[PDB]
Amino acid sequence: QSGISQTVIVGPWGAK
Amino acid sequence: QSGISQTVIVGPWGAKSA
Amino acid sequence: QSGISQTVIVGPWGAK
Amino acid sequence: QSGISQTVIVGPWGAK
Amino acid sequence: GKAFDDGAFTGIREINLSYNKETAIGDFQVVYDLNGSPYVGQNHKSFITGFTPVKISLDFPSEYIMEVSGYTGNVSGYVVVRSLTFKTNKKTYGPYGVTSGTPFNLPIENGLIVGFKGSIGYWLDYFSMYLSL
Amino acid sequence: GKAFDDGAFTGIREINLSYNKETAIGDFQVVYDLNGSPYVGQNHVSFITGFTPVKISLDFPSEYIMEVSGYTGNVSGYVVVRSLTFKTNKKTYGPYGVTSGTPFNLPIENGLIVGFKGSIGYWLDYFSMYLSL
Amino acid sequence: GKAFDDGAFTGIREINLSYNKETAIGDFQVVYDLNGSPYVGQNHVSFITGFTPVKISLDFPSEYIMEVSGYTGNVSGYVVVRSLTFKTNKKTYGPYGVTSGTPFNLPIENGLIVGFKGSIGYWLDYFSMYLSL
Amino acid sequence: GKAFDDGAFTGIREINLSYNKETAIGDFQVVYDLNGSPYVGQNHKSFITGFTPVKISLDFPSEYIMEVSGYTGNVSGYVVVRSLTFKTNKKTYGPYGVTSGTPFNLPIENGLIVGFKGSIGYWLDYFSMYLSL
Ligand SMILES: CO[C@H]1O[C@H](CO)[C@@H](O)[C@H](O)[C@H]1O
Ligand SMILES: CO[C@H]1O[C@H](CO)[C@@H](O)[C@H](O)[C@H]1O
Ligand SMILES: CO[C@H]1O[C@H](CO)[C@@H](O)[C@H](O)[C@H]1O
Ligand SMILES: CO[C@H]1O[C@H](CO)[C@H](O)[C@H](O)[C@H]1O
Repeated sequence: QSGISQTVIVGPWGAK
Repeated sequence: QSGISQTVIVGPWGAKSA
Repeated sequence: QSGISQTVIVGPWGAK
Repeated sequence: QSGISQTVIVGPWGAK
Repeated sequence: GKAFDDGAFTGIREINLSYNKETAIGDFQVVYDLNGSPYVGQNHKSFITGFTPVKISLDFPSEYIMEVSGYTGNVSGYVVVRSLTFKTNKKTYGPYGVTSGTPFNLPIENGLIVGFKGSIGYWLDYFSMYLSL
Repeated sequence: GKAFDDGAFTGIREINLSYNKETAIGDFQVVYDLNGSPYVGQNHVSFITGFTPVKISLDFPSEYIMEVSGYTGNVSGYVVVRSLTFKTNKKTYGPYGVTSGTPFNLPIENGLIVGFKGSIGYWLDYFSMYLSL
Repeated sequence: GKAFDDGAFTGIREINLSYNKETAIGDFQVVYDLNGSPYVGQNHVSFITGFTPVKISLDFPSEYIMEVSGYTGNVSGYVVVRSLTFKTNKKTYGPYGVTSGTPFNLPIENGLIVGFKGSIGYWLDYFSMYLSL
Repeated sequence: GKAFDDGAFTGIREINLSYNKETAIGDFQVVYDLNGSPYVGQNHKSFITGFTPVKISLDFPSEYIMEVSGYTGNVSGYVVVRSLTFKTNKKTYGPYGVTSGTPFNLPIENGLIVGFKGSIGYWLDYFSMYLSL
């Protein structure tokens, strides 16, 4: 779809 | 390496293992 | 995204 | 495991 | 407890667990998606009985888990998982169990939970989750 | 031909295919590893018969495919996969079929083949491979 | 606060943060590894001063973070990250800050933290982590 | 020749190579994307001159490589990469060099090329590609 590589991202922790 | 596929694993939560 | 996991796929080789 | 991230690598094509 | 490791699959369709409001989580079983088809994971059961069964049926694949949270704490001298909550892009399931002890939460910004592993004796001792894109 | 898509798994344990030295590859079936246990993939059969069966049993998990190569070319008016060769870290299986036409090869420096998809009519029209770490 | 997103890299070599024993985490900067070469990430600074700086120099690549934990809580009417602790396969760094509020923790069984994103005003408002094999 | 390894990045923005209509590919240099910012890779130059330069400027991130193909063959006793062709979702760049020898091609159904490594003496001896989601 996009030419940008993706990565798993976890979070966020802190203010919503 | 080995012939076994791997994936990210997060945890564990609960009793300590490491 | 959807709820289905993704994997790199190379190919196909053979007929177009 | 080392602290270096890994990625799939295909090849090489050309001289052995 | 007895360790288990379901491994990684391509998605999650249904989660079956049991709890006791005075102790912790007991049984744990998952119906995974395996390349478009349902795959029934082994039922990991507590060494004892008396738990309340709960079935979480997700509307796969449009519905998926975005955050897992819960509480860990001491029960009978053991550190175990006392409560679990599953939040999807459509609804919140839980909390199931005792919301007492030390909280934990795993929000996922990008990615999917595709597997579980852990250990169960009288209760769920601990658990981990496989993550993938 | 009739398309197929096995999906992604944990690894490869065995490959069962058939071929005709004067035409091309016919049947194709894979026994995958699914989190430590064998998973028998669907047998993708040619519309016709007369092929020579081949069983490639790998010493999973110590043995794994490091390179897949072969040839594509016409059989009557159709472009198909005429030959295949599988090279592991322990042995070379093949070539199977007509070793003439347009060559192709996929060497893997890091990663594993964890699935197959493609199409089969009288012969293997084309195929793709799932790759993972 | 002012949002930031370092993106994903090859690994982590050094972490530079600052904190105050009476409030929360302040500045945050990471020196990543980019394909074997140190890559200095932008220094994400607090709007105010008075923090105690800390430098966590890892023995890259043999040493890496296995768990990140901390606390989030209210400070002057703002929910922020009040404490952070980094545990590697060699040592435990921290806790830095005040361990009051709601705890959170991210243990990693397989994989690596390869990037950070979040927001910083007077203090670290929130943060997320990039994970990869 | 002199080996090189650019490593892995977020994507590809521009490829600069040179070739000679009678021999093979010479110089090779890539401008990668690193978390949204251009990152200029080292120029990997041939030991000799006389090549014709080519600049492939991609419309990142909407345009990306979908297939890389080429030819390997003997040049003055050395097996090298004689030709390269890059096909994106928008157009075809090449072939550049000499389309003679043994062909090779890597079509990608899902995923992205995020880096290159190889070796260059008088000509490009060989090369490999990093793939990722
Ligand atoms: C001879 O025709 C048959 O075999 C070819 C090659 O496998 C297929 O492409 C085609 O769909 C099928 O009908
Ligand atoms: C005191 O106010 C400042 O600090 C807080 C906490 O860091 C931020 O949330 C806020 O946007 C910023 O303006
Ligand atoms: C003519 O010799 C030079 O060029 C060839 C082909 O590029 C390299 O393989 C070799 O190492 C280098 O010394
Ligand atoms: C009551 O003991 C049993 O349950 C606890 C808590 O689940 C532990 O798992 C322990 O190893 C098991 O023998």
